[PDB]
Amino acid sequence: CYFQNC
Amino acid sequence: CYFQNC
Amino acid sequence: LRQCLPCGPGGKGRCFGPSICCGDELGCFVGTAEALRCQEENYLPSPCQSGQKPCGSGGRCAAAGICCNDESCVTEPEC
Amino acid sequence: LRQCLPCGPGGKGRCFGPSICCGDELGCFVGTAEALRCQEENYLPSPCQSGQKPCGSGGRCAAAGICCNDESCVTEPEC
Repeated sequence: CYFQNC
Repeated sequence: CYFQNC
Repeated sequence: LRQCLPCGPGGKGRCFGPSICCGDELGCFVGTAEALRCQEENYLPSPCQSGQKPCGSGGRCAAAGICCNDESCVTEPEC
Repeated sequence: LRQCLPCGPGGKGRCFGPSICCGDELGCFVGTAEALRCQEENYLPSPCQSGQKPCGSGGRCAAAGICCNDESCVTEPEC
């Protein structure tokens, strides 16, 4: 997952 | 030219 | 009133910035080979603007769910 | 510490967002076919971040003169 999406 | 570039 | 120079796959897409080429069923090419011909707009005197539906910071809906101005593209669900 | 899934021309580029694929000599694909495989990251538990040099609003230098975060790309001379 994309950092700010996790 | 691009609007904000003209 | 004119859209900017055509670009990309079979000249299907159009320029939104010196380095931005976007198409309806294409998406957006930011700084790829498909956007090379977009530099040419910097040379044309007449002002152009691609897209139709405005969104974000002076942007136009460039492709599906994508909003772009002459220097950037962002995901906007409203496109 | 991992970059996100590979994508684009010969898996040369890498994912910066669900719909963003960028490469060193490639540029950035925002919402094009090359970015389809980037959706897969949304399914992986482990957090990833592509690029190296930070720029703009939580972005990383994605390609030449291009800064991108997980949802947008912009022209930043510092990249």
